[PDB]
Amino acid sequence: DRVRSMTLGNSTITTQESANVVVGYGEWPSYLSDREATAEDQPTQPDVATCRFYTLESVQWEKTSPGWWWKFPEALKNMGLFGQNMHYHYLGRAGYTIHVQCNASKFHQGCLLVVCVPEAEMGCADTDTTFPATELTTPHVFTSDSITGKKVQAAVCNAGMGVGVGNLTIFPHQWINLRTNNSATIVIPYINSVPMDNMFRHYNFTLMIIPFAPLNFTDGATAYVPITVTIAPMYAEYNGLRLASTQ
Amino acid sequence: TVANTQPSGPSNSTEIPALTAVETGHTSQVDPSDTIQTRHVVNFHSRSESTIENFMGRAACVFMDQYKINSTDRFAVWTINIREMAQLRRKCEMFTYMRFDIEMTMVITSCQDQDMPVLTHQIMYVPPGGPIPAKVDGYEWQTSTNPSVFWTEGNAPPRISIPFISVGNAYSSFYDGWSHFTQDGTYGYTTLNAMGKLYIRHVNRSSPHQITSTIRVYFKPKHIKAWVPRPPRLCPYINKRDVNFVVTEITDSRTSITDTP
Amino acid sequence: NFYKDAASSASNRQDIQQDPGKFTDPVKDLMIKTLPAL
Amino acid sequence: NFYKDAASSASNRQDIQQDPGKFTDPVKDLMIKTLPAL
Amino acid sequence: NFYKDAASSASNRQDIQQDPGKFTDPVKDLMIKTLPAL
Amino acid sequence: GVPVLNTPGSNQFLTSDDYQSPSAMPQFDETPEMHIPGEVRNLMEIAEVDSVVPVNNVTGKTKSMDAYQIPVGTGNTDKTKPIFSFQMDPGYSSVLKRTLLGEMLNYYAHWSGSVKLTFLFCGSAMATGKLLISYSPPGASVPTSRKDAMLGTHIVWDIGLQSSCVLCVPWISQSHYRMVQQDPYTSAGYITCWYQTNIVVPPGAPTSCDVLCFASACNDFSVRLLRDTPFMAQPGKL
Amino acid sequence: GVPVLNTPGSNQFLTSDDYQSPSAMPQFDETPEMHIPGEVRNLMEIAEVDSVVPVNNVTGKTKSMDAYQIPVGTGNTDKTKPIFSFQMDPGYSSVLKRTLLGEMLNYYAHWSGSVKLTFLFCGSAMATGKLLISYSPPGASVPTSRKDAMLGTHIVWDIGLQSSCVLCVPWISQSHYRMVQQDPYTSAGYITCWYQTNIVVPPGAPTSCDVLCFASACNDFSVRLLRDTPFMAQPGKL
Amino acid sequence: GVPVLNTPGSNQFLTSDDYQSPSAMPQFDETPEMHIPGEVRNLMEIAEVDSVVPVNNVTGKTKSMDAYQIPVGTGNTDKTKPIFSFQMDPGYSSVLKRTLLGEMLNYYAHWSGSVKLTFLFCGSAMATGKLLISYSPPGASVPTSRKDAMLGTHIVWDIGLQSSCVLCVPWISQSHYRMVQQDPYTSAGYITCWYQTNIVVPPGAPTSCDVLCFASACNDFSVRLLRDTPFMAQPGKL
Ligand SMILES: CCCCCCCCCCCCCCCC(=O)O
Ligand SMILES: Nc1nc2[nH]cnc2c(=O)[nH]1
Repeated sequence: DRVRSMTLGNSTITTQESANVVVGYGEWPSYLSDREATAEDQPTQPDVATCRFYTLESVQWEKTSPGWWWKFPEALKNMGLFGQNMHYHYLGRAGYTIHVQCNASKFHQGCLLVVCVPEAEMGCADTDTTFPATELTTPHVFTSDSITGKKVQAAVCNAGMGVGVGNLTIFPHQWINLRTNNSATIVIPYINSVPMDNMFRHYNFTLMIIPFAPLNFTDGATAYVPITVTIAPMYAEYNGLRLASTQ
Repeated sequence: TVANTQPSGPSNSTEIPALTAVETGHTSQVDPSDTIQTRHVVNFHSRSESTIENFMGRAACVFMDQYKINSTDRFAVWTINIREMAQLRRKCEMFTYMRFDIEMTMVITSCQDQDMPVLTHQIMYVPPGGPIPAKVDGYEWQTSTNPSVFWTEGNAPPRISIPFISVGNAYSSFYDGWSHFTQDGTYGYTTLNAMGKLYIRHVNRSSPHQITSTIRVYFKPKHIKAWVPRPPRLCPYINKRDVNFVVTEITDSRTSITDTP
Repeated sequence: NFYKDAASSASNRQDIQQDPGKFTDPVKDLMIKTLPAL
Repeated sequence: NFYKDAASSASNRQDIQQDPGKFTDPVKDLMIKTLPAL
Repeated sequence: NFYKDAASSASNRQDIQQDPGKFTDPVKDLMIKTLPAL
Repeated sequence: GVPVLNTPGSNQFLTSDDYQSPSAMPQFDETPEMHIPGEVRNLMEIAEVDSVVPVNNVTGKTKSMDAYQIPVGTGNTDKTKPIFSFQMDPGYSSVLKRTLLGEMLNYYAHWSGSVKLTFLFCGSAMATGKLLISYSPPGASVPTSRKDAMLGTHIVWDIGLQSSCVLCVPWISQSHYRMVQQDPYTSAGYITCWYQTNIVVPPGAPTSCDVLCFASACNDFSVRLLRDTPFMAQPGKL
Repeated sequence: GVPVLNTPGSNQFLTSDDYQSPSAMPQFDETPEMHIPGEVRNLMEIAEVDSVVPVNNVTGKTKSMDAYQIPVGTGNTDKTKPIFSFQMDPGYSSVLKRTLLGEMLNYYAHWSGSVKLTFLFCGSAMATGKLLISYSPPGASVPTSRKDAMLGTHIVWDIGLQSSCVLCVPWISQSHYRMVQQDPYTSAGYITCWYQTNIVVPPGAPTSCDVLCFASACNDFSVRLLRDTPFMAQPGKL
Repeated sequence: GVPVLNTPGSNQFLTSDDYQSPSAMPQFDETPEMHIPGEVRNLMEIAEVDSVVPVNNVTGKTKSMDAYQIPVGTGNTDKTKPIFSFQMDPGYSSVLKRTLLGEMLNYYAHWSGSVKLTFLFCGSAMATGKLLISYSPPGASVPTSRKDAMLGTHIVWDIGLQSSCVLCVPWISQSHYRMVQQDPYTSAGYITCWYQTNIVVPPGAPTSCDVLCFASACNDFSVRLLRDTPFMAQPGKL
């Protein structure tokens, strides 16, 4: 039960050392029902053009790297037809199979926390101002210090949202322990207070990858150990066609 | 009630309850009946007081402001939010989405800075977009369709029930998103907080001496449904319109890893 | 119930429900306590 | 009902009735949505 | 009973019970009033 | 007698309460009920009735009749320019805040449902044309060309014997209700009109016509949170 | 009318009461209920979820990531010294007062049930070892040797493919509940860790590894007396 | 709502009332009930238990052990003199106001039923005797001779193997209850002891023995009107 495969919309994912997929809060994503819907317009359901695996830019994991975060759905804009249906539609749902994968040898050690946090409302570096939208969204890095300026407070102990970073285990999450597994798959149903929401101005969840045990290896092992994020929306549907937004 | 402890004996077998893998995102479901030898004990302990209705169902102070009798300091205005005070904020910033309807209780205590006759207070609530009064003889105060409470001192505190008045299927404690569609303007939960201002004044026309009343609003959530739990707040509450923070130590320190009192 | 409105009612403190399975073990493949994890 | 008088009673807020046909289409000759107006 | 909580109730003054046998004669071997003690 | 306990909220006056009160005039014989034509039992009966929309409310035309009529002409210039354009939210929009839809909507804080815009063409019987009336949900800017506007929920309206057309704004919203006041979180889209072809008129007919606009609610329309209207603005004693 | 008698407690405001109150907004149409994933109905659902325990919270490592990781090495020195040691009571203990178990426990005055400590080994796949994690109830001092610590409820944890182990602290108490605050009458025991054998590592693997600790509640865990948390400590107006 | 009428006694605080009051801690999970040995459900269970009576409470023997023991000797002098004599009313009598019968009786104003006095002889096994313990109801003076005392309800107690005797004071009263405080209308009789024959002791045994007295209630004993005890007499802040 360590080997697993995920095939979505002409893109399959192979893993051979992995924990089983974690279904966020025990709910598998699905299309919006007729009783819980709010928009009387026929939604667009391109199941194979958008609901497929998209591979983000990989990041180098070093001995002193604090962590990273992505903000979805927005991070998936201008990527395939999933980003084109954002610009032309006003509403959207998805279910985001998140496949974070980081391989190593049996002579490397380290432990990542791959956690999906719904509504990770970040905090500004200077407590009396507001920071631009380019700060939130090459994933932004945490820092093992305290930054100052018109930035998101990207310290690691307070994970950006101002909590204990060890208490991020309450969210749907996995661990990549390099002796056990080299990938972590999290399935996230559509979590929001509203049945459909705009995908640009609203970040439904953020993906935080935080090494609790840092990477360590002796001389001779490969120093370049990259972390690759492969996110695939599921059961994505759109509503409210209009002219394309320039963003 | 909570689960009883089943009796176990000495075991020597190829089954391993203690051996787990945390990296599966899985919390082990083991009991003390799996690790050691236990006796049969009947647990009559219940989890009745840890429920969300009992936890959140206590009236917490959410607003204090003064308004004087005999200008704009003659009446109070609140523009309703939970974020005014820290203790109820940390309970509500513990769940991402939560759906409840609240009753509010006012504690109005007038204090002299010549004898006050009797003080009658008006707590007028304007839903968002309504006409705001800029004076005590505003004309707004007549409440044709605004809810309003008239209270004279020396009586029970004014308690009225409020429904779930949110536009969305739940109140959102956190909103990781922007106000405008171009990702601009106001960031955070402030955008979602569209609940009307709360206006409090003395319906007494004047007074022979300066009387300063203070109001204390106590929300108590009831019929509570909460979704997506999140960790409690660690660092303090610098602002009211944003979750901004100074970085703080995660836990109190020790001198050594072995050191213990 | 002395009022028609449902928000104008007593708090339903009596009911006690819980589903800790959606937080402690949200995994797809069932994991037995007895068996090894992998 | 604690009083004999009918004006000394609670407001009958519960009932919900409506007949928008006497304002939106008060016409004599019935007009079908499908058909042309004339 | 106008409250759900059991501590928020009237004092149960009405009930009258007593077992003075556990204080006046706690002895193991039964002692008859008629018979000598030893 | 029976032991009672005074809870909070005693001896208060909540204005929106439902209590019984002693009658000042006991055993009063009311006037017998009579059937008066046109009983309204719900305010959404009288918000679903059409009402002319002052679309041309430019500076200098509001206190007149020219506010209601939309100038539509026959020419070669400015056929790639909108005929009109305004906010779709009937509470704060400076065009349809005063309609019967907007007058009954400003007593409320939340509103849901579809609104529909009816366009009466008030030209001659010989003048024919085609118009594109489009609705585009928010998220992007106002459509600046007819190409960008025909991507929203539009209708191409041929002008003939019927001479009237209904654009039903289909309630594409994220939430179940929207704020009547103007806030970014729940803002309605844009209603623009364009020339599909042109207005074509015979030699002797007047070449400058005008479209008259209407707006009402659909059958799924509802208002949700009572508040006071901001329009009246009493200054003092009458 | 009916003769009534006003008892004590009338016209008071008890904050934790259960009374009916008149609705300010009668006949309000609430937003229809929708299914949001992950409904929590009890706070002991979210205290039974694991959370990383800052065991290495020495002076200078708390405001960092090194607070969570427990240094475990391969050497000849200090193999008769504990790896860690801390109080078992999750309310006042300077190690696990901040965990999810300790955050939800500090809103309460009394607590009952078994807690369990899960230890994730974050070394290499070739490095193997054995560890003794022991719990000793109060009454004696802290165990100072592994001989004194293997008399309590311990576990010898072989480190291999599973790479994780659960020490269930079995709730050996005199009373049914314990105080969350620190008092002598109801004080929990001690959780010490020892080297059963050693950590053995191949020539090319890194010789300094670390154990990562977890803590959560069992299914028989309950909290009993609501109080305010001491952590927030508001100084003034925000 | 329903018309009510506030009677006298509203908004008062009577200390001995039976009203329901709102719970400060709703849905509180109490500690499970456990069986503790020796549950007392009535204070007349613990007034019917014997208790040693300080009959010899003369000046200089009260703050000692000699208050409890009654000196009984073997001689030729003073065999027509009482051994002891005291009031039978267990509330104000300076002998049995402090017994367990008198401690639980001083919380009450009225009392009814029979009390019984048990006399344990604490001499040697070879010393034998006979004693006359008599009760005489009021109306006359204290019996000054054994002739006048054997007219009341007496008992001639032979001292042997049993070594204990019970004088049941038979509740000869005019009314159903008596005052615990000392008033002439309801005053109990007198309990005197006399030598029936003598105490006879062998040559080598100690010639001065002593009788130890007890007092408890019977099964028909009851107390009737709650009041405060006068013994505690707090002076000020503790
Ligand atoms: C005199 C009339 C008083 C009426 C007062 C109405 C109060 C509005 C409802 C309270 C708002 C609750 C918002 C909670 C949002 C969150 O949980 O973050
Ligand atoms: N493939 C798949 N479909 C589902 N539909 C509901 N649950 C599931 C699931 O767990 N897996």
